[PDB]
Parts: sequence; structure tokens; C-alpha cells
Amino acid sequence: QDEVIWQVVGHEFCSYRIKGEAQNFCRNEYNVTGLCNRQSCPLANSRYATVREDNGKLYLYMKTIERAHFPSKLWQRIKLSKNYAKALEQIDQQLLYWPGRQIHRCKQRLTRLTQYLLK
Amino acid sequence: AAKYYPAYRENVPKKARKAVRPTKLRASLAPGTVCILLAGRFRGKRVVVLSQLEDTLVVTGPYKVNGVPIRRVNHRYVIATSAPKIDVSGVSVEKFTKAYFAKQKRSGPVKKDEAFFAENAPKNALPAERIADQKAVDAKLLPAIKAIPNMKEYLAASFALSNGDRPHLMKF
Amino acid sequence: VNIIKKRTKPFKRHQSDRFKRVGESWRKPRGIDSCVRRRFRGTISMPKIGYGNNKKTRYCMPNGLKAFLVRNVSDVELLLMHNKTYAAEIAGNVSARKRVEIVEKARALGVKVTNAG
Amino acid sequence: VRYSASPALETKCAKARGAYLRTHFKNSREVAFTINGMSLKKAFIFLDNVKEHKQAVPFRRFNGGVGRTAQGKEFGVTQARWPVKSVKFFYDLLKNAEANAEAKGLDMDKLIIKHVQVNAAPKQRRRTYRAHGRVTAYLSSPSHIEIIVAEEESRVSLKQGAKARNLAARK
Amino acid sequence: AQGHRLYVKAKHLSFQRSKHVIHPGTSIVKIEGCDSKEEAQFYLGKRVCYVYKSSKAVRGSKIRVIWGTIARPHGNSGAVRARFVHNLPAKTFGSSLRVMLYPSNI
RNA sequence: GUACGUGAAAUUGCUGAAAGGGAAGCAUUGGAAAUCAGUCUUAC
RNA sequence: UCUAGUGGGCCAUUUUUGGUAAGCAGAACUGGCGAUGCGGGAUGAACCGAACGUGAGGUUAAGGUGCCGGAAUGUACGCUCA
RNA sequence: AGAAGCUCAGACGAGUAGGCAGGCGUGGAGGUUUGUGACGAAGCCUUGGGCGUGAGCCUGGGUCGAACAGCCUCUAGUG
Repeated sequence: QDEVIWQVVGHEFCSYRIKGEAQNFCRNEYNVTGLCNRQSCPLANSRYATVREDNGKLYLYMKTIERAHFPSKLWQRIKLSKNYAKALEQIDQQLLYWPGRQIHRCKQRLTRLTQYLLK
Repeated sequence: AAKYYPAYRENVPKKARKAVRPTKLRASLAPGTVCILLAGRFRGKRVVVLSQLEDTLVVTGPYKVNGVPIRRVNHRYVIATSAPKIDVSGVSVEKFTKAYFAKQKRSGPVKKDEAFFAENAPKNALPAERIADQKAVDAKLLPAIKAIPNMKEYLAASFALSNGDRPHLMKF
Repeated sequence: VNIIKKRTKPFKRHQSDRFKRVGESWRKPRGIDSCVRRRFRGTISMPKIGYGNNKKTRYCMPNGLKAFLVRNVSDVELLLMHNKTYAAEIAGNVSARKRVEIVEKARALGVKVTNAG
Repeated sequence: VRYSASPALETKCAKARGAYLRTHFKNSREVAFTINGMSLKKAFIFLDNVKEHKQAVPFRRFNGGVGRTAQGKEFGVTQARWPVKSVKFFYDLLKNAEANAEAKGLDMDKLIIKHVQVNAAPKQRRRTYRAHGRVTAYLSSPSHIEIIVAEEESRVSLKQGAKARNLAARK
Repeated sequence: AQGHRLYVKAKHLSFQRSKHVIHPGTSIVKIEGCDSKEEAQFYLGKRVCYVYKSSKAVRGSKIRVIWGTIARPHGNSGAVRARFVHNLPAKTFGSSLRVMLYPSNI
């Protein structure tokens, strides 16, 4: 079923997919890499995590297989407002067991957002 | 660990197998040889080789003869001559190293000024120890070229090519 | 890997210099007697797949980045994780207000702007 | 309507325009090229001389079949004519430009023809009847003329720096 | 004034070419006194340059130089092939070049 | 400015530059002259 | 399995017929040109060599090295005076 | 690891008539993009820059004044 979703949305129309002439960018509000791919596909992965920026505050999102039918409680929010290091250990801790290799990607994403926040 | 990691997994270069081995200089560039400088500000000067450094030759035509201080000169920019050898066994050559001739580190794009050019110069910059070393090597080198005739003024002169001279036929 | 261009001059259409009705845009000569089609020595060359550039350095600017067209701030944030691969290029129809907003967005991201000035 | 040239700044210049003037564009161009650059007063003297056949307008571009004359030698040419219709139009415009300079407060002694250009005006067209029941064009080539009168008209390397210092300053 | 000229005088003869096709990347150079390929072997790898004069002052210099290296002998009459950092202009056919004595091995 | 939105090309005049001993255009390579971007400056 | 174009050819090697002969007409075998650039034969559709993605270096083919023109006004032995 | 992706190796590359494949461009339709726009859309001019083997595409400056575009599909009086 998760593969059905990817075969429907990945290669064709998707509101978070931005195809230009040779490449795919994924702006989806719950992705980390920024690119379109099942491994990183937020909608087609039932267990997946992300970080995004908001008003000087970092946010980590997670979602599971249990709450798929209820979009309202489907995604889970946590807020971060501390320095980078501690913000790193939070993602490390929150993901040392959950995604598999998203730990490094969201460390990279948290990196870029904190440079945004200082600027 | 670190702060603000790059968003790109760094590409470490493959382990190179290029081992540095000592340079085998030309068999005719023995210490004490009279050589001809081909490039640089002292092109055409005749100099006396002191020692062979890692890549170049630590060389000076006696500063009281032709005014060429102690310099490194790359071995590809000298024509070694067949002139009689000068005794350079009695002069210390261990203190002439890459560190000795090394320039001051800059690591920045800012440079150049009229006062900068007014700086350096022989009057400034030039250490008293460097002057003393030049005088000491002069004291140890002049007696040999005084003893063998015509070599003092030979070192003073400047090499030049004339009409009809063909360097492949000519030997030095 | 530095960028190498197999060819720098454009492939201009044959006889576009002599006739104004014939444009510079490359057209393949279909003529039965065409000197350029038959590849006579001294005639203009034709586009060939051998002229294609290295896949690693293709579409790359001399600085190594790829100019990705940008029309609003959300277009800039798409380059958040690819600021050493792409360079923002503000579209020509974007007004001055969003042009300033995109520039400050891109400078915050650390994304280079090809036409910032 | 704006003029062709960067001058016509009204602080130190004058200009005058003529449009749809029914005279030959080729003759007007030759007159304009001849008078371009001479002083306004001497331009008037030349134009009266052309009207009186004392001087001739050299024909340089549109010279096909134009006869030879001795009055072209001061321009180093053999073909020259005396187009009086074109010269009359140019005289009227130059008088208008001089009047504009007068009202603007310029100096008549120092004025020169800084810019003069002739452009082709739309053709009015007429009919001429040929042999074998054929009709063709009897076109007229008018000219737009515009005139503007006005007044008057390293880093050095380290080795290079050291060489320069030790040679110049030391001696 | 004969206390200088640490170079050997040479002349740019032509590009390397067939009967009808030229190859401007490499040039043919006649070094004076070089009359055989055995003599050309001495001049192999030497640093050859084209020195010319311009009105514009680049870095305060009226003299600008294009450098190059002798690559191989050409023919039997002592002519050599030379590769320059910028291909020599075709207007220099018959002009003079300076062949230094470095990189020296003598 | 009614010869009126925008105003292309052919073609034309002016200006600046350049070229030219019975065509011109083109391709290739570099020179000259004009013009211009990248890169850099930093980050660690 | 379905379908395109084609159903005017031409030249050379060798064999051969008609012909006074022909840059003529007709065939056989093969190779080519047509559909093919490149090196060479000054020049040329089929001759010689070689068949072609974009380039760098090296080396050759056919053919050349007095000058035009890249490359010995080379070597050896004669012949030739027009 | 847009598995329609990534990676390794080898051979190879002429072409009219003609066949096939993948792409570029145009008008209109459905969906989509918190899409661009009178703080200048479309169009036009350009000895500016950039990308692509190419069809082309983007951009700086100038002019201009009311609309237009990216992507997925549909379509045709489409070069």
C-alpha cells in the first residue's frame, strides 16, 4: 500500500513535487532531503521524521503507522529553542532508533536552519 | 561533535601512492663548481656552488667579487662549467637549509605599498647574521680563487653569447 | 573536477549569414548537394553527440553551480540543502519587492544568486 | 518629437525641425552633408552662393549621372550640382534655428551647425501612363529635416617595485 | 653592448602542416646554428618565447611575451617543433624567437 | 499629438568605430583593440 | 508478423558481342560511385590509400621532400644536350 | 536505492530514399503550484552574462502598459 502511494504520487503529479526539466525537488512539509524518492518520500513512508524552521524555533515532526487514518493526530510536534549542539543531540536521541540514516540528514538540515536563524 | 556540519558527505581522496624520494642531481654539479646563472636578476653571473640542497643548489659567487649573495638556485637554471674547482670543504654548509632561505608566511591577499618597497631592501630586512654568514663564506672562499690565477676576475665577469656562438657545439 | 567545454562556439545554421530570412538557429541540412551535409573540408561543422560534455560537469556554471530559476521565497527554500550544488536565479518577471525579499532569503540560505545585482 | 543626437540641451544650443517637405530626399542629403560642421554665418554665405551658382553642393552618395563642374574642386570632387529647392528649404530652417537661438539668448558669432540630418518622408505617390495600356508609379520622395546649432565643440609587482626603488631612489 | 643575450636566436617558419591543412597548435622553428636533428636534440625541452611590443601598458610594460617549449626535431635540416602556451599568430611567419639555455642540462 | 496603444524586419539618414589593390560572406587558430563574468577575499 | 522506399542507374577490373570507330550500343564476374567525407593524383562522382563520434599525443598508408609546400639542393652508379 | 534509481566492464560510432526512438517549440482544455504581475504581465530592441551536441532555454540593461507562466494529463487549423 505504501508502494502504491509512491507509484501514484512519486513519478507524476504531486503538490510538493517540483519538476524542472531534469530534476525533482520535494518541498513537502515533512521531508528532510528536499528531493523526491521513496526512501525519503514523506507521504509514502509511514515511519519518517523531519525538521523545519518557525519564528526562530526548530520543530521536529514524526508520524507512525498506528494513526494513518486520522490526519489531525497523524503527525507529532516537538519544539526546540536551544543552541545547536543540544539541538543535535535531540535529533540524535529522537532518531537513534526510529528512521535509519535520517539521523545524519536531519543533522544536516538542522545545521542549515540554524544558520538561517542566526542570519 | 562539531557545529554546523556540511550538507554534503565529504569526498575523501583515494590514498595516493606517491612517495617522495631524494632528488638525483646532475653528476657535473659537484660542490665547488663554477656555474653560470641563466635566469633571475643575476643572469649571466658566475657563481661558486657551496652545497646541494634538497632540490636546488645553495650557491654564491663571492659577494666581494661579483656581488651575488647566498641564494638557492634550481639546478635546471645553471650551466656547470669545467673551470678548476674551488675548495668548499672548509666552509660550513649545514646551516644553509630550506628553513634558512624560507620566506615569511602571508596567508592573505593583502600586500603591496610604496612603504612596503621602501621596506625590505638591503638596508633594512637583511639580518646582521645573514651579513656575517656572507662575510664568513667570503673569507673561506677568496683565498682559493686568489691562489689559482685569473679565476677571481673570471668570477667577476658576466657570461654572454656572441655572434656565431652555438651552445650545442660549445662546452663550458 | 573543473569544467571543460568540448566546444564553445555555437552551431550557426548554414547560410544564415547571407540571408536574413534564414536565422542562426541550427537546422539540419536536408539538401541533396549540400556541402555542409556532406561534410566537405572547410564547411561548417554540425552538432553531433560526440560534442556532448562530461556528465559530471554538464549544466554547470564556471563556478560549479547550476542556475536554478527562482520566482518567490518558497522557491529559494527549495535550495536549502543544495546551496553548494545550485545557485538561485531570480526570474525576469519578479517585481522589485520580491526581488529584495528573495535576495535576503538567498543570502540567509547561503545560496548564491547569479543575477543578484 | 525628440531629435536624433545627444545634443539639443537647451542651455547652449538651438534646434529646428521640418517634416513632410516636398523636395527630393537625395538632394537634401547632399546639401546637409555639405553644410554639416560649418559656422551658421558662413553656412548662409554658402547657401546664397549656391542659389547664385557661385558655389556648388558636392554629390557624393547620390551621384549617378551627375555632371562634372569646376565648382566641386574646393570639396575635392568632380560631381556637384545646385539644388535650389533643397537649399531654399535648408535656408528657411537655418533662419528658424537662428531665430530660436536669438530667443534663447545664445551667441550668434560662435554658433555652428552641430547636427543636421535628412530622413525619408512617406511617399505621396502619383500615376504615370505607359505604352501598351500600362500604368506605373510617379512617386514623390519628401524629406524630414532636423538641424541643431550649438557653440564650440597601475599596480607593480614585488620585483618590479624593488627594481624601480633600487634604480631611481638609490642613485 | 656585447655582454648580454643569454638566448639563441630563432625564427618562426610556419605552422606544422600538410600540403593543404595547417595545425596551428604546434609550430616549426629554425634555430640558428642548428643544422641537424642530432644538434636539435640539445635544444629539445628548451624554453622558447616570442617577444613583441604593444602600445598599451600591461602592468607598466611595453613588452609582452608568449612562452613555449621546444618539443621535438622536425625534418633533417635542424628545424624543431615548438609548442606555445598561446598558439603563435600567423603574422609571425619569419619573425624572431628567443631560445633560452634553460632548463639546462649542460 | 489624431500622420495618435504597443511599433518588429526589409529599407533609409545621422553619429561613433572598423575594413577595403577586380566581390563579399564562412570555418579554423592565435594577435591586437574594446567589453565582461566568474573566482577570490575566507572559513576553520 | 506488419510495413516503407525502390523497380531511369552509372563507372572500373577482367572476359566478351554489335560497330569504320566513338566520352558508342550490349552483356558476364567482382569492386565501387550513386548514398562518401578524408589523405593523394594541380584540378575531377567512381583512380591510389583509407571509410568518418568530440579531442590530446605517437606512428604510418598512398604520395612526396629545389621554391611556391610540411619534408635530404640526401647517398651510390650510370644515361641524356634536345 | 526520483530501482523509472545507483554501479562496473567491454565492443562500437559514415550515410541519400526510407523506417523507428527520445526530445525542443506553439495555440486551446482538466488538474496543480499559499505560482509571477501596474513597486510593470505580454510583446519588442540589445557590440551584457549563463545553460544545452542541438531543437532551445534563462537572465542583466532599454522600451513598454495588462495580463501570463512552471509541472502532470487532454487536445490541435502546432514549427
